[PDB]
Amino acid sequence: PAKTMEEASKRSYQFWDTQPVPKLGEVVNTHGPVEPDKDNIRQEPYTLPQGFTWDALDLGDRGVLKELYTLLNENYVEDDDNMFRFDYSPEFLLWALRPPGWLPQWHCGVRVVSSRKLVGFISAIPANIHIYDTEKKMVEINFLCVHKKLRSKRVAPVLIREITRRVHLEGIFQAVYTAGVVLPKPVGTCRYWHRSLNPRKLIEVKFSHLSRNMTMQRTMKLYRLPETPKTAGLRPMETKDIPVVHQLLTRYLKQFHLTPVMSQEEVEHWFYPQENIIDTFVVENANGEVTDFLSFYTLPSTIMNHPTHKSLKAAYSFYNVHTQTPLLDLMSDALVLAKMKGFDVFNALDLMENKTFLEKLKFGIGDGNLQYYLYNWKCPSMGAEKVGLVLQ
Amino acid sequence: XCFSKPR
Ligand SMILES: CCCCCCCCCCCCCC(=O)SCCNC(=O)CCNC(=O)[C@H](O)C(C)(C)COP(=O)(O)OP(=O)(O)OC[C@H]1O[C@@H](n2cnc3c(N)ncnc32)[C@H](O)[C@@H]1OP(=O)(O)O
Ligand SMILES: [Cl-]
Repeated sequence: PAKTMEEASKRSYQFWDTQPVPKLGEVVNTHGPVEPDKDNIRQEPYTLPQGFTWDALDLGDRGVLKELYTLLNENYVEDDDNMFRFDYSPEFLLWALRPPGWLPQWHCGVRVVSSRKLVGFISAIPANIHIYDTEKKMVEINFLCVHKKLRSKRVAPVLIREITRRVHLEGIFQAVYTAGVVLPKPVGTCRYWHRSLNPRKLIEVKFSHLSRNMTMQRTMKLYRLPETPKTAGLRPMETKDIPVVHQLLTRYLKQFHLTPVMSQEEVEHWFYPQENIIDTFVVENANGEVTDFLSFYTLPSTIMNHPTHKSLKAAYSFYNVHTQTPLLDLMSDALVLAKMKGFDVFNALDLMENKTFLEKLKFGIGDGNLQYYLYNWKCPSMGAEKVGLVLQ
Repeated sequence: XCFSKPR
């Protein structure tokens, strides 16, 4: 793969040159589809190599959900040095893959014919996306995974074409997705930052290591946190808060250039707290008005090849809306809440207004860029601070 | 979607 724009300039993209995306080299000054909507769609699934078959995964079958968990737990994204792998839980996967409007045929698996072993996956979920001055029904593509023994055999281009076909069959012709690799052609480039919460554990697993020159003692004291949040009236989101959280989010996001447009049902799905999946806290002020909220989701990782520590418990910044409480105070309380809940690290991207608090709250810049992409939509790229969209 | 660790 190509993780930098340098190694990507030196590559030729045999697959992506065939797709309706802009070329890496060109710069974009227009707004609109790369190609028109198709009015006739291929009815037949694309051909797989011999011995493999398509299978749409019904995640309501607990056994099928577990097969997908295992495939991802063993074969999904790792860090650059093969030390950590994402470990999405089964319940998290249900959250991410069954939002309102989900379709079973958009949970697109590949199985071995003989054994029935799940060896490949890709998914789509519908979302309304606001991109500059246009709102489009799109899909979000997530969880592209090919078994390790099956790699470098073109299975991934077939998975992309097959989910494209199945999305086209439903009348949708644009998509949004992210990746750690550079591809034609990022609409924005964001950077992960990390806030140590349990610096001891993070150093013995080499997730981070001591800054020069500092002792383990100095490092702990530097990252210590209060034991309770400071903001008045902070409390977990409840059912009664769904409309006002929807209203707050909708107004807050109008200031960015790539955002979701959520219905009130989608707000309930994405923010209503679920233990070990998503946490949302609202600020209810002295008048009983909800004026701010913070949210973060739960995504641990496997620590590979380690005798004693098997997993890292990571919290990920989701959407944080402020209208009365300072963003800095809001995020400082998110750190405290994550610490209280047992998380080892708190991750956040530099999108939206996050740059205004990352350094002050002692985040350390990561080695990973997260590139954002649109399929069949041509528009100018944007700076990270204008991206107002967070995926799982 | 992409696994980062401190630079
Ligand atoms: C209208 C609806 C449209 C919907 C479709 C919208 C597009 C959705 C697009 C997908 C959005 C996914 C969003 C997420 O989930 S991002 C997460 C990506 N998943 C992982 O990294 C999991 C761990 N890795 C793997 O399982 C494998 O390495 C994968 C699955 C990547 C296969 O890898 P393998 O090593 O077996 O490769 P190959 O020989 O089969 O095929 C090689 C071709 O694959 C291109 N490639 C490699 N990685 C990615 C990637 N991450 N996104 C898009 N394309 C990628 C690569 O440049 C090359 O093309 P070109 O270099 O020849 O040009
Ligand atoms: Cl399902």
